[PDB]
Amino acid sequence: ADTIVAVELDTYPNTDIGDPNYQHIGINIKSIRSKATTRWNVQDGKVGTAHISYNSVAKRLSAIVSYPGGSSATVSYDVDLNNILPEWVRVGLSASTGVYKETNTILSWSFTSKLKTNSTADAQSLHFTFNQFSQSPKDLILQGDASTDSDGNLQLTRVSNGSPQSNSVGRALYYAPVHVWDKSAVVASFDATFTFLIKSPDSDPADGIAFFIANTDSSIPHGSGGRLLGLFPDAN
Amino acid sequence: ADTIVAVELDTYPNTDIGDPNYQHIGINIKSIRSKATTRWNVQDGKVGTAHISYNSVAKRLSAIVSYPGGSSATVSYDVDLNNILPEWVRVGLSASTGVYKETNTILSWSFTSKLKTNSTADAQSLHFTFNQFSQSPKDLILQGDASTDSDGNLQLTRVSNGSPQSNSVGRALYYAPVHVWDKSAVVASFDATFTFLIKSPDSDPADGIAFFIANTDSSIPHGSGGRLLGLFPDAN
Amino acid sequence: ADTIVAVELDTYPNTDIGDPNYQHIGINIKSIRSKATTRWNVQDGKVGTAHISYNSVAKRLSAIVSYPGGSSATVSYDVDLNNILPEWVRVGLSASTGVYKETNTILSWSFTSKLKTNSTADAQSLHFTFNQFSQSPKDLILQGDASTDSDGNLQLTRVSNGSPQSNSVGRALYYAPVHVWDKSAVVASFDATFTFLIKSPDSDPADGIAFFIANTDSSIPHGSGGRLLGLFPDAN
Amino acid sequence: ADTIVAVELDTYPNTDIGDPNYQHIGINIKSIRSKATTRWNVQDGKVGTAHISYNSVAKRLSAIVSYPGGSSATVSYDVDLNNILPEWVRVGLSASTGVYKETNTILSWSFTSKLKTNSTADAQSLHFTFNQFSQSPKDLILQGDASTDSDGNLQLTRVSNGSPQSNSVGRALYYAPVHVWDKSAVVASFDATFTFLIKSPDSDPADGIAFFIANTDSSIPHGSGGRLLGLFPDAN
Ligand SMILES: OC[C@H]1O[C@H](Oc2c[nH]c3ccc(Br)c(Cl)c23)[C@@H](O)[C@@H](O)[C@@H]1O
Ligand SMILES: OC[C@H]1O[C@H](Oc2c[nH]c3ccc(Br)c(Cl)c23)[C@@H](O)[C@@H](O)[C@@H]1O
Ligand SMILES: OC[C@H]1O[C@H](Oc2c[nH]c3ccc(Br)c(Cl)c23)[C@@H](O)[C@@H](O)[C@@H]1O
Ligand SMILES: OC[C@H]1O[C@H](Oc2c[nH]c3ccc(Br)c(Cl)c23)[C@@H](O)[C@@H](O)[C@@H]1O
Ligand SMILES: [Ca+2]
Ligand SMILES: [Ca+2]
Ligand SMILES: [Ca+2]
Ligand SMILES: [Ca+2]
Ligand SMILES: [Mn+2]
Ligand SMILES: [Mn+2]
Ligand SMILES: [Mn+2]
Ligand SMILES: [Mn+2]
Repeated sequence: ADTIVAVELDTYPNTDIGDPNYQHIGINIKSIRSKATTRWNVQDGKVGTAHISYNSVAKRLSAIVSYPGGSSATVSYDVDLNNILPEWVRVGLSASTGVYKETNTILSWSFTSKLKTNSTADAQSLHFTFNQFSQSPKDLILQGDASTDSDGNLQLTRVSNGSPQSNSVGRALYYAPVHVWDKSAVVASFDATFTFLIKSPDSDPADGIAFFIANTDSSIPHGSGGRLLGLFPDAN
Repeated sequence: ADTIVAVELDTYPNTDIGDPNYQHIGINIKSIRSKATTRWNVQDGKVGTAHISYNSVAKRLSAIVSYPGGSSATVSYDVDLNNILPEWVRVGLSASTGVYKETNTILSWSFTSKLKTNSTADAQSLHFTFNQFSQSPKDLILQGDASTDSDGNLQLTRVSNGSPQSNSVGRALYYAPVHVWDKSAVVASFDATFTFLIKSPDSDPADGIAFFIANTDSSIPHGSGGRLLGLFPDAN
Repeated sequence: ADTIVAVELDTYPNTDIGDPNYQHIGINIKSIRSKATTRWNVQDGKVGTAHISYNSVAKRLSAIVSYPGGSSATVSYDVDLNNILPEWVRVGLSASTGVYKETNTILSWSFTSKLKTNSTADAQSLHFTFNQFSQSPKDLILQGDASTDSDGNLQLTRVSNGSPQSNSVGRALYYAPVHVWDKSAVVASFDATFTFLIKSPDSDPADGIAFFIANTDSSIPHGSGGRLLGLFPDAN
Repeated sequence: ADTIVAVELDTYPNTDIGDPNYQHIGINIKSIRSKATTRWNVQDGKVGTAHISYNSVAKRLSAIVSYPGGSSATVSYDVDLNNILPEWVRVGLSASTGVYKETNTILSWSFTSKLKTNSTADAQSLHFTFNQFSQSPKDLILQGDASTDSDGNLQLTRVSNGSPQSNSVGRALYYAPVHVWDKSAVVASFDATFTFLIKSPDSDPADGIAFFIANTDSSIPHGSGGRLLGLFPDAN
């Protein structure tokens, strides 16, 4: 199975697999059962912004999600990612729906990775930004139902004509491998931002959006729909 | 008195004011008596590199100092800087000598600050880099004995002709105020790197180099030589 | 007198001092009488975006101004700025009104400068961004009528209560000097972006907004209102 | 055949295919017969640094190559690349040897691309840096004889044990496609830097190093050794 480090924006409480009894932001380490969560309140149809950062000295993955004029929700978790992830990863977003549904629209996405080795190189770095998406994005690996629409949004899950579809899954990974640790490595860091638009006609949205880091050859696991956010093959 | 948040590379153990019994990297919050330290071994006359990062969600100031081919020393400390620092600060380096002495040469320095407010601006940012210093650096506030030499090094303490001088103090602050928190602020971060060259003809070097963040109008306090690193007026 | 290199977004044709018979973007070298212009059509009350870039090998200052869904206006001019500007400059925006008037609102501003010397340093660099302005921006030198309003816009000229005022002048310079050439310099570059909002209740707006680079101690010259854009003391 | 825009650092004069009678930096547009060149003097065994920049408003590709303490060689050429290149490209370095030989060692490489569309997005961007190369660089497409050595240099052509080999060709492309123009595009830019080490035991080195931009699926053309720099299938 894949190796997954993820930040989930979780729109639908699944109490049987560890979700708290409310919508929440979470830190996922090799499991859908978040290691930490914070209460977060979806604002139907508004543009949200998520920020994720980490560095290998501090060893603390943090995430914060906000809406305009509104107070934010943040979460943190002490973790040494370099003992978890492989040296080379891909990064991405995913989203899913189940019996309940929502738009999982990404409006923009940026990422930065830095590796600083002893000698004293500013040793290797990657920064990408998208503030909209090309109708045919050649630098994105599109998985499952993910596509870009003609407003240049990235629609991670199916929408037929304003209307989000149930039991949909989709993921976009940046085309280049990222080098996240090395043998002669002194400090590695990353920071990602994405803005997103979650809308539902139902009183209850599902299932969420996640930012995630995985083995380079990660693909959507079998059985990963709805609650498992296209990240995991099961709920362990 | 000034408000000081600093990372010290401390070359000389002052056991009467809290230094551990070895050279050490430290985190200083409003006091010379570090809140956290880690053993570090000065390599006389080699080029060292220090990295410092922080963000306001994770709330963990970390620092790591390394030399080429060598293992590093890191330190961390959980702190909410936004409850400590003012909204606007300056950033800088300082150094001092006392009865013992060393070159406090900076070879390069970069800094990044980011403030992200709710609305969803990438709201305000500053990045500067120097990989050498102009003989007359108009974007640096030079304090005390700080000057740039004709190899374009920043000599924070006095050197007359290869030879570091005792009881010297010096500081360089970047000319622009940095905006580190706001009312509508969601996350603030910074990262600094500097490379430095500490040399002594004595068996024992003193006193150290620090990176620091202070009120914009911070200046060298009276009585801040030697052990107090040009950061503090006393040892409380 | 000051040394001025500027890109003007010129809203009002002054045919007696060289303006073409239409609103226009221009390149100004030590004179209000642009060295090059291109036709540009103000869209009353829309948000515009201007981009300016230069590097010292290519020796070609270019500028382009656009509005959403609309085609842009670009201009270029072959110039060696390093033989014109001093080694250290400040950068800024200015704006003016005269008998005719407009809002000269800046919504955001970013700038980048890079100097690469032979040895092979990435030798010195500055990047700043603002996507809104602090009610009390300590890293901006505010001149004349320039102020930030409570939406965090930078109002370069006077507006009393929705309404732009006639015979107003204002400028904002970034607080730090920029190092634009050196003796051992191989290539120097800069790029600036700003977004702006020009509105008038009159059929005819005046006078314009400019991005500009000047001696560090540049201030608004006497007699520089209206057509001279707060850049020049006269029209030579 | 491939579509090639390249900057060549050309170590060996081939007078029968248009080379001037000296080592030279050149701008190549769809042909090995440079559109512009400047005299450049290889310094055997020193570390050189090359800078390349372009933007689509100015429409002027420029390049400059320097060695430490030394004066540089620059070249420029007025070209609209967006009418030449496809919307999506890859970028890379290549090098070759023939009957004469040299090390074609890259010590570091960085690239930046920016696309700014009307609406007013900072619309899409890529920045990568390498200051050394991983023994197994998963984010580089290695072609022909290109490999990384155990000092973490990128050896574009064969070296067996200090000694550069004759009739060798090699190329490294960054793994991700770059988006260089769009339909709603206002301005596109890029800047690349690389540092390199060319050494020969012969009195006469050959053949050179190039930075290049090509269709995403570009590979080494048949018959492109020696003088054609691994860029072209012939000399037209
Ligand atoms: O989209 C929300 C949820 O929908 C499904 O679970 C159900 C939520 N309400 C139900 C009602 C009936 C049945 Br059968 C099911 Cl599986 C469900 C499943 O797809 C869950 O994974 C998902 O989290
Ligand atoms: O530079 C090292 C140290 O030198 C001075 O302290 C002394 C170290 N050895 C001594 C021996 C005698 C006397 Br008096 C003094 Cl003050 C000292 C003081 O300046 C200290 O602040 C400094 O840390
Ligand atoms: O704001 C537009 C213009 O207004 C003034 O010029 C006039 C434009 N129409 C006029 C009508 C009468 C008189 Br008096 C004047 Cl000075 C003007 C002057 O302030 C000009 O500098 C400015 O460009
Ligand atoms: O490496 C330098 C040059 O070597 C070859 O050309 C020759 C240079 N001197 C020669 C002498 C004899 C013969 Br046969 C040849 Cl092909 C050559 C060819 O490989 C050229 O493409 C290359 O530019
Ligand atoms: Ca859930
Ligand atoms: Ca001490
Ligand atoms: Ca005018
Ligand atoms: Ca040749
Ligand atoms: Mn959950
Ligand atoms: Mn100490
Ligand atoms: Mn004009
Ligand atoms: Mn040639």
